[PDB]
Amino acid sequence: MFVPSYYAAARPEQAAELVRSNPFALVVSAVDGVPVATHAPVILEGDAVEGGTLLGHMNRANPHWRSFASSPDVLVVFSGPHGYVSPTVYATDPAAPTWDYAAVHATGRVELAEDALDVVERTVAALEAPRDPAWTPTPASREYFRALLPGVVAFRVRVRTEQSMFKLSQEQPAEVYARVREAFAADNPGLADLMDRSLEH
Amino acid sequence: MFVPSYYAAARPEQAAELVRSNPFALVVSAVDGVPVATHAPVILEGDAVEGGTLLGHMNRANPHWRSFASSPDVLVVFSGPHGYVSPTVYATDPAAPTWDYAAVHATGRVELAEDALDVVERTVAALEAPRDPAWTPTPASREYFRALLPGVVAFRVRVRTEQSMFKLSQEQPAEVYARVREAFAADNPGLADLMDRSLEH
Ligand code: HEM
Ligand code: HEM
Ligand SMILES: N[C@@H](CCCNO)C(=O)O
Ligand SMILES: N[C@@H](CCCNO)C(=O)O
Repeated sequence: MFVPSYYAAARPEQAAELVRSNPFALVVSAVDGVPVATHAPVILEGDAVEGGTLLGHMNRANPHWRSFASSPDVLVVFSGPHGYVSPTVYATDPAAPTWDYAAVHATGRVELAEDALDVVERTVAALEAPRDPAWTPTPASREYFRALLPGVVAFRVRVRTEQSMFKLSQEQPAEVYARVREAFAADNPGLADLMDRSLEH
Repeated sequence: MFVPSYYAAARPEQAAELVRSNPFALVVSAVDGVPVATHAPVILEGDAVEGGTLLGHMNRANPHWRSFASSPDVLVVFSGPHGYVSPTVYATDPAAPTWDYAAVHATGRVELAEDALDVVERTVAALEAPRDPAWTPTPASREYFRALLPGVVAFRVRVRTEQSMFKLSQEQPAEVYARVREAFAADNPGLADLMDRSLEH
């Protein structure tokens, strides 16, 4: 990922906020020069992405994790709100379309996690916390988690580098930008909200 | 990506449909064992993903494409609708949460495309076609496209292998499945629609 200057994060906490808000990530390895990717829920431990630790799990039947045992470098992609930007919205000419989005790419060394029950229980807690009502596992469900453990593989990534893209129409003049934000306010409020926070500081 | 049997596509056209419907893709290379990824619009040429050709573009200032000149194998990830599945919706116990999603992973040999204007013009046509009204470039905008060309790099992927995941609650018993579909019908109609099509044949 390349980040033009005008799409860079305005604050270092913006990257961590995106990661926490969008835990359904893409975990990517380079198995002997061939990229392999798994979609998996991944949570953040720490205040910042760079230097932080990511925790996730996948299916034991998914052979991807067997590439982790050597502890190679992996890439974890977190994707926030996104949406196609049509020049119909710009109301200007000439023009070209684009796609608006935010994402965090975290790269670091993967390792298998022995404490898989802790990882999955922390993932439940993180993903249910913003819901009302939130689901709390019954004691029977916690026993079910224990029974499921032989079929899961948990892992940690120690993040060496972080890059963040906030591609949110900052390349447009102010009158056009306002039109884009108004259009997403109806069609994609999560993206409009992200545009608003990107202008902060 | 690993695809359990009950999440496999029911029809071979399902993968192509997802690709056409979700052109904002992730292009992934293995630059000397390190995964690198760029978010870019990618369109499909052909009736099937496997054996088909993908066409995309990226920023020339993005150094990712300089890894393509040797024509390595790349992975292109197309992501359809997705959403967190809370056990609150299941109304059963014991239970564990999951994430529902659909995706197509296309792997093949990348090559730079000299015909960049054709690629970007076909991308405009594909992404505007489902809109009403659709944006058609003015002659002035087509000249603007020509003026932008030195700053863009277009590329082709010849897809050798395709895998498709339709992880859409098929592991749940029928009464629970019905509850999931009803909940997404309100919260995420694109995902509910995908659940409906997954049961076809
Ligand atoms: C918010 C909570 C959770 C989410 C979003 C989630 C999501 C997922 C996803 C997307 C996969 C597929 C990974 C792959 O393709 O390799 C998976 C696999 C798996 N997870 Fe979770 N999971 C959650 C909680 C749990 C818990 C609490 C356990 C308890 C041990 C668990 C155990 C498993 C197992 C055994 C598998 C592999 C087989 C299966 O799909 O049932 N997960 N999970
Ligand atoms: C549906 C139509 C289009 C979409 C969704 C789209 C989207 C994008 C995206 C996401 C990028 C950033 C890629 C990266 O990070 O490396 C990009 C870059 C670029 N694209 Fe497009 N594009 C479209 C049409 C066009 C057209 C018609 C042209 C005309 C030549 C063009 C020229 C460029 C150029 C010059 C760049 C790099 C600098 C810039 O961002 O302006 N694109 N495009
Ligand atoms: N940044 C230029 C060209 C964008 C082409 N890719 O989206 C514009 O906004 O007109
Ligand atoms: N497939 C099991 C466990 C799912 C855990 N990961 O989502 C269930 O649906 O209960």
